[PDB]
Amino acid sequence: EVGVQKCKNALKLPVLEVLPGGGWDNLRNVDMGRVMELTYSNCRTTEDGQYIIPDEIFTIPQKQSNLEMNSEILESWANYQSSTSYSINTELSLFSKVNGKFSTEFQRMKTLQVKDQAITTRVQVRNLVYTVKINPTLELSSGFRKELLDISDRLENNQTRMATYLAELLVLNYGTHVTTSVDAGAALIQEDHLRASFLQDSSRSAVTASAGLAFQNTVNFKFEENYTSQNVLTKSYLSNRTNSRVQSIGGVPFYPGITLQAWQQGITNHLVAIDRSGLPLHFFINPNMLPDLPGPLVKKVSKTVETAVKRYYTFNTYPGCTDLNSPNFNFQANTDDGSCEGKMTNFSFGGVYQECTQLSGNRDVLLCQKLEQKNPLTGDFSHLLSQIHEEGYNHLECHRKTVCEDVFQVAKAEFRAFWCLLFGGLFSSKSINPMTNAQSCPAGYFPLRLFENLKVCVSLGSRFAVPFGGFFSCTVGNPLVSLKKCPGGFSQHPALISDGCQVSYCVKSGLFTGGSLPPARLPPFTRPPLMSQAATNTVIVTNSENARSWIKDSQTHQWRLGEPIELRRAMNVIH
Amino acid sequence: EVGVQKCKNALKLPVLEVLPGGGWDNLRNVDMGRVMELTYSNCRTTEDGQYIIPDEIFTIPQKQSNLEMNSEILESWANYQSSTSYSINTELSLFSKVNGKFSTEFQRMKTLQVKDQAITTRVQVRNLVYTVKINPTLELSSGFRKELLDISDRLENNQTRMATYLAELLVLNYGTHVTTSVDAGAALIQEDHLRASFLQDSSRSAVTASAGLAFQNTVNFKFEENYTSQNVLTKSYLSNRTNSRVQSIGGVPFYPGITLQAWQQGITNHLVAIDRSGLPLHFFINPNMLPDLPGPLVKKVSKTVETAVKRYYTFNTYPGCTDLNSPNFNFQANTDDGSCEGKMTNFSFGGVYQECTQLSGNRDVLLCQKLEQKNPLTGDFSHLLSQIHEEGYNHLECHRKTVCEDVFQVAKAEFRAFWCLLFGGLFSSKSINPMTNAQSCPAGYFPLRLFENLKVCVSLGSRFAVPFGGFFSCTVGNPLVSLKKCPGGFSQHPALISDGCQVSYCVKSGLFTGGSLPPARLPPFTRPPLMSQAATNTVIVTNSENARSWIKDSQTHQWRLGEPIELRRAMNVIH
Amino acid sequence: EVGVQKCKNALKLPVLEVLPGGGWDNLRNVDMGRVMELTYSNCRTTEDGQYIIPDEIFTIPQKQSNLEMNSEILESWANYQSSTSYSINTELSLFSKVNGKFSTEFQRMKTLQVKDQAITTRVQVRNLVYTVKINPTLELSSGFRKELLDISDRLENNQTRMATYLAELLVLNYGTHVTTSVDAGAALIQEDHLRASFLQDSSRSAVTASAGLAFQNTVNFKFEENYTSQNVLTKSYLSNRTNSRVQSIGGVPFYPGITLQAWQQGITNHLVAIDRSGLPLHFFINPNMLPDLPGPLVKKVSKTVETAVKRYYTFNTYPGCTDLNSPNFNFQANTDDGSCEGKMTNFSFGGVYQECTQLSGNRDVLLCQKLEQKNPLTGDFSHLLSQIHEEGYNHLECHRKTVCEDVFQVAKAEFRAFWCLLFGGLFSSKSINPMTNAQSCPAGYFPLRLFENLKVCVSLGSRFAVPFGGFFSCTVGNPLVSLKKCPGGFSQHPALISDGCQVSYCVKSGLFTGGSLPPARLPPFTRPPLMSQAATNTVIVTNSENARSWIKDSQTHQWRLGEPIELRRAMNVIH
Ligand SMILES: *[C@@H]1O[C@H](CO)[C@@H](O[C@@H]2O[C@H](CO)[C@@H](O)[C@H](O)[C@H]2NC(C)=O)[C@H](O)[C@H]1NC(C)=O
Ligand SMILES: *[C@@H]1O[C@H](CO)[C@@H](O[C@@H]2O[C@H](CO)[C@@H](O)[C@H](O)[C@H]2NC(C)=O)[C@H](O)[C@H]1NC(C)=O
Ligand SMILES: *[C@@H]1O[C@H](CO)[C@@H](O[C@@H]2O[C@H](CO)[C@@H](O)[C@H](O)[C@H]2NC(C)=O)[C@H](O)[C@H]1NC(C)=O
Ligand SMILES: *[C@@H]1O[C@H](CO)[C@@H](O)[C@H](O)[C@H]1NC(C)=O
Ligand SMILES: *[C@@H]1O[C@H](CO)[C@@H](O)[C@H](O)[C@H]1NC(C)=O
Ligand SMILES: *[C@@H]1O[C@H](CO)[C@@H](O)[C@H](O)[C@H]1NC(C)=O
Repeated sequence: EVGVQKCKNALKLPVLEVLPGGGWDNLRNVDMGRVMELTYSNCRTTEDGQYIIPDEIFTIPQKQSNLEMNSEILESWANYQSSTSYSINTELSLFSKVNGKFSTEFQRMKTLQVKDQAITTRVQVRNLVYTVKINPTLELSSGFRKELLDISDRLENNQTRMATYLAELLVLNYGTHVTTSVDAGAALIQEDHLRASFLQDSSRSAVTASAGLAFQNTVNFKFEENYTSQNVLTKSYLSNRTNSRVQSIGGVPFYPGITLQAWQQGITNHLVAIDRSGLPLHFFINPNMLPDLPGPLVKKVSKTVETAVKRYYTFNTYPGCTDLNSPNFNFQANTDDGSCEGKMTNFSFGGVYQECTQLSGNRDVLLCQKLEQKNPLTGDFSHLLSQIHEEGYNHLECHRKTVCEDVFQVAKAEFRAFWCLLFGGLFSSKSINPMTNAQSCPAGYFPLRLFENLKVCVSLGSRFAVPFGGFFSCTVGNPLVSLKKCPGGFSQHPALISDGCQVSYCVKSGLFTGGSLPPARLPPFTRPPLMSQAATNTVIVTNSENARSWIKDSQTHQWRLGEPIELRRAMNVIH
Repeated sequence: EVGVQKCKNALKLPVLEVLPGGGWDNLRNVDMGRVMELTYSNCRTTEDGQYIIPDEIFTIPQKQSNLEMNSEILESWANYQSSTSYSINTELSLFSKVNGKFSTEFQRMKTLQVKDQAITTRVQVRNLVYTVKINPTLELSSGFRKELLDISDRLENNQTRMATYLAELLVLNYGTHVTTSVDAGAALIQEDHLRASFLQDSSRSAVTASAGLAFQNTVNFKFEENYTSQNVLTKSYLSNRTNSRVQSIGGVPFYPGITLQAWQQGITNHLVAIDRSGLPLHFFINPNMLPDLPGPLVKKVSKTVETAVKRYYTFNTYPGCTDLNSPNFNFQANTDDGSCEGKMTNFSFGGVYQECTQLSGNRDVLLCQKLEQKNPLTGDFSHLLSQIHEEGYNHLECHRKTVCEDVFQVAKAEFRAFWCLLFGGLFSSKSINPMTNAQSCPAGYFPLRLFENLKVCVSLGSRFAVPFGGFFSCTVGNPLVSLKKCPGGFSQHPALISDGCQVSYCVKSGLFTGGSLPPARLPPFTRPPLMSQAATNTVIVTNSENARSWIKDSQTHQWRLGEPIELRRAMNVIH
Repeated sequence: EVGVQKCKNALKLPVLEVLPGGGWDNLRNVDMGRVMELTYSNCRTTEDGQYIIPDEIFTIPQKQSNLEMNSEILESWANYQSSTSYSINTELSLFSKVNGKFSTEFQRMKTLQVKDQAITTRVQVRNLVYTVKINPTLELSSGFRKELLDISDRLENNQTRMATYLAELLVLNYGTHVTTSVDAGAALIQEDHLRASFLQDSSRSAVTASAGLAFQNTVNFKFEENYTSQNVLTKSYLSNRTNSRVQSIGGVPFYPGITLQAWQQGITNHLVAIDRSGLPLHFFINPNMLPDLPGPLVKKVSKTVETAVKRYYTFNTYPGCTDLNSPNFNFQANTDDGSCEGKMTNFSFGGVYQECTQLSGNRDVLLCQKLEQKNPLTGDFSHLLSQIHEEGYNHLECHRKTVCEDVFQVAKAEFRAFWCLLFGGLFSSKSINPMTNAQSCPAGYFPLRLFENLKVCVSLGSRFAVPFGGFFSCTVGNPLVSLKKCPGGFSQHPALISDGCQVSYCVKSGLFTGGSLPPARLPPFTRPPLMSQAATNTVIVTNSENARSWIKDSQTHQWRLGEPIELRRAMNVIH
């Protein structure tokens, strides 16, 4: 009797199930949580009277049905076209070559093209019924507004490591984009994979017309073979096809033999999104959407969320060779590198060493064990990055009467990795060693620990040997090519992202390259901080350019614009 | 019981779903938000008693059904005819060659004509049921009126950078035009693509009559082949066709085998817009639509919105070669240039350099790093534009008792780009480098940063080398052709629109040209300003020519016409 | 009238049976108990109005139907793809090669590939109807919250052995993961096993197209043979197939002859989970989910549960040879080792001996019997690990009047195992001796007890002799290869996990290898402790870095933030 069911009891007609305002992960092409609030307290319908819609949603009747007679030809996976989220992937961004490269649809097409040198053809029927958009005047959802205020509280109390962590949880829960418009409808798609040698034989206009005719035979005729696309060209066509599937998106489920008439009757009340557009997530963090906060404080929240989205694109970028016919083809690479024609020069190094340094003298945990490692061939330790490894421990003291008390300290320790035998190559915790596919070293190799969770397999051992190309990081390059990329003929691979620092290495294995595609490193990219910083309660927020000031009322009820008498009355206890 | 549902419960008949008064993007041909207010508080219907309409909408019964026997022939994509928004694209404007050039329908026709040298034919059935118009006496919507008052407030407080930003958000949300009349109906269209060599063979009257006959075979007969357009001419016709599709726009969804009788029965209650006319968005910003504002103040708001629409057309204009048979054909060019017959002269330059200058001496951010770059071949830095790069930072001081306070400053910095090796060529953030299609430099090339987010790949490296043609901007041309265009044989490409300043460059690659079509740079074209200006509260608005004056009542309730006693009583505290 | 049935009586429509928020065992791929709370006190439905859902669950309408024409080919069991829990097995973890390796589906595929050198093909129809996710703002279930507070109470009272035991009961009841999203739908799968020699014969595209055609003959046609996939290729295909099954997952039960039309009608109200994603179990133990506990205390609970999950993966990891064509293939090994090419060197040892040491002088139990064993060939006892064997006993004293009293002591005893004849080899309690498959020694062999429940069969006896490779443990390696792995040509086998210490041994039998697959060692891996430690009641919890403190109110009602007056008032009785 309140909200959705009040409309449904009064009107007796369904609710439109394709709605914008939700979050969107633009790498995986999945829907990620509700950013905007959608309330039903006006009983609004679409103007044809078919669907209940939210009060702040307007629809545009398209009623458009497209029917193709020819299949398209998609030449390569690098220029990927989604067919269900095409508008939001190809937006103007500095990340356009990574969008949609971790979706289930893309992983299947990249596998099938590389595995048996195939090109993909697509023919489809497409029904666009409504375009569904948000109004510009629109409020945030309560769950999304609450998680933005928590990032604001951690930035006031100078808890930057905690605020960066909560921003990466926001990207995990709400994605990178917010959909502002969705195309509601249904589609029926056939996707074939043909040998690339069959293409280059005048050719293309006769192939694609037969693929579109075979598609209409598959839908209209039953599984008993009564087709009409059987001629001389099809006997070669059926033998060069390496894979074939039919998918329905919306409507009734497809089976071979449903007519195109009957599939188009079941589209009603089964609409899904077949296209969508949107804006980045930090666009909707501005003083208009968050009115009960100071001005420059929400631009600091929006800058934190924007940095978290940009890390999510950078940690999932794989530069490398992309040209399939060339040697040193990198199958895990989603971005080209220019290293297709690469001359390889072998060069070795002695070993890799570490040292450990404790800022706090600890008699409890003894962090120096299993953190420092010396060279096997030099004997002692003889820079990549510079970071601090903290750990919390517990004291527990009593006094007999028995009551007790426990204090929690933070044991700090600091390590330094360095480079300047037999390989290998390496494996971290979260990765495996593709020399063994086993998170272990081969026979005759002992692991060298170079980080907190990374092992390097180093020693008859020449049967497993792979070359080497250097290390680099997000701040330090390598001189082997102060530049980030590998030398030519080498492929780069991530190894133990630590505190938001991507450190990589270069090899010439060929077995680190092949295998399954990497499944999309998700935030958070840092362990939760140990809360090593005290809450510094800010009371006055101001900026010098506007001479505007914000003072919140005790005890932390609401922010409020200031008055120059109330400023210096509060600046006396502040300064 | 209030508004729409009060009419529907009383009358028991649907609402007309094709309504004017909404916003319209004339580049992409999409509907963009509601500009006019449409209320239903009279229960008005169309005069045939079929549809509920708004109170300020009048309809004209057309009841017109057009049935073509011959296909048209559309000769080229430059003279594009939309078939669903033809009247509003071809209006009298200074932008007529860019209208509709980013719509989904145009992108498909330009691709299919260029890819296999095709000409497009179109045959259609078209039902115009109503012409639906707005009355001249009409009010603005509440959401659109609210966003115009926010532009008025930023212009009163001398916040010009914020008012320009809010005007570009108005174009993003509400488009460039407002539809004043829409043609409600349904259409059934077949679009073929034939080889251009098949056209020039007496010919045209026999081709188009067979295409119109094949269209009526496709609709009337089932997918089982029982057609009557099978003769000697069709066997050549079926072999020169490169693509074919059938689309329905409104009505029931099309399938091959629905009769033309049956398709025309399902048009009722499924009407869509098949044509529309309209006026520019700034036409509706005038003292009659906004009565509760001063006179010259709304002409300042209308001039701001008009400038924002004109930037949206200018940033999406691509001059270049258009003649398909000529060399140096620019596939990304939507506007002709006159550089079809172009003689190429090679000429090099040494390098490109920058200097940085801080207006504020900052001991916190140190903007000089990663902003200045020197020449690799000269050693030191030895003009395109002149703009200021600002950045906000945060101080945080405490006093132990612990309360705190944080001030936000604006760190200003100013850079200068300059021109007067091996290429290349370049890539910005939001663009990629089409030498690699990868947002990266080729092998042997290191990036030269020339802007805040732009890289220029400059060094065996002659295998990737492309020529060079110069730089120019919206204020500074180049002498290589003080003129804006490229020299002959070169194509221009945008690179890092910065603060509303289009700066471009010229190349002779051939790989920067090809690829997918650019997807329509959308507003805002500037980052949000850092609010570096104080609110100057204007109280009296007047003009010298009329001697009329407007004084708003404290505290900022409403504007009001003035009296000469109340002027000098308020001019005493003003001057 | 309260909860679930209140919704069902009002709405008269079923409840969605595929819900996230439950626990998940990622080794066995089974559902393990309810972690999150799901309440129905809003009568929420899916937006198509088909299913009642919980109030903190949102669904995404997918309505997606995939229909494959070609079977896949899965090359080996090491790269296992689950087809029903594929997303949660292949997550980014340091355990990725053990996930799903104890599920019923994997045990069948690994058996059928090894037994008759087979490769597996899979073809499937797959209907994804909804994606069902949890909101980020979500509370824990009452049963799961109660078992986390019990781990908190044992850590306050310094009862670490009891808290480690209750953490392993949490993994047994609630699994290792929590599902955050489930794909609701139905699938119809055919899985064949073909001879691997039939694969390598152009070949793969004709095999998989016939397997997909035979699948559609099996579903559509009745058991009376009327198939259409009968040609020259199938007569070889039917003879190289070693096993074949059809499974339905969701929907109506499959029988040969149900049409694909009829199977897709019965999917409604019979949805199951066909994919799922999730996060580790210790991710949901944080101060936001448990608000009524101190800060650093729940990070100690989360570290205890994380250690228990990591033991569950480590005790079920079997390194060894994996290459099927090589000798010394280890059938029980689920993780590769690099010991495929291994040269075997025979070397013997004299014997194994033990000594016992009692820390408490006991005149009641006499633990020295059946705990110490000497060498048969040396005569006396002449280190693996160092652990204490405790035992509780009972006194019972009376005084005639007759009332009584019984005290429970803890008899401590400590044993030491050592190494430095004829085999063998050994058997523990929970294992058997695969030389006899009988938990007994062969003829001519007497058992040598090396642990509390382990026997070693050591002596005409050369007919049962197997070689030897050494012992090692989780802290002590062996020098025969201070390294953990076996020497080459040897396989490792677990033997009597004792107090969380995996101690293993190496053999070259070939009969310890073969047999059935090991059925997934489940927690707890330790007997319950004898409660040998007094409750040390902590009252004040604090940490030095934040200077925050928590004081619970007498008598142990609730925790509460502290005040500096109440600290030293409570630190007086504490110190
Ligand atoms: C893959 O396609 C090629 C064509 O590019 C096929 O080769 C032709 O097959 C037809 C079939 O009878 C022959 O008549 C031609 O002589 C073949 N050669 C050429 C150059 O056209 C090839 O057969 C296809 N692959 C398979 C496995 O059939
Ligand atoms: C494309 O169109 C041309 C005509 O412009 C076709 O060429 C003719 O095809 C017919 C078909 O039998 C022949 O009888 C003529 O002799 C051809 N030449 C001329 C000059 O008319 C051409 O065949 C078409 N393309 C394809 C692939 O069929
Ligand atoms: C297993 O597969 C092999 C093919 O790899 C079969 O061998 C062929 O069988 C056909 C059947 O008539 C013969 O015509 C061929 O001459 C055989 N050899 C080759 C090299 O193709 C084998 O028969 C299959 N196993 C069984 C038991 O039938
Ligand atoms: C804020 O945190 C930073 C973190 O390093 C620290 O350096 C700084 O001193 C802190 N400032 C205050 C006022 O607490
Ligand atoms: C806590 O338990 C450990 C277990 O060995 C013991 O060593 C320690 O003395 C105990 N501390 C207190 C305060 O009871
Ligand atoms: C308990 O029973 C045992 C049984 O043999 C006996 O030896 C012992 O004396 C009894 N103790 C008491 C206190 O009754």
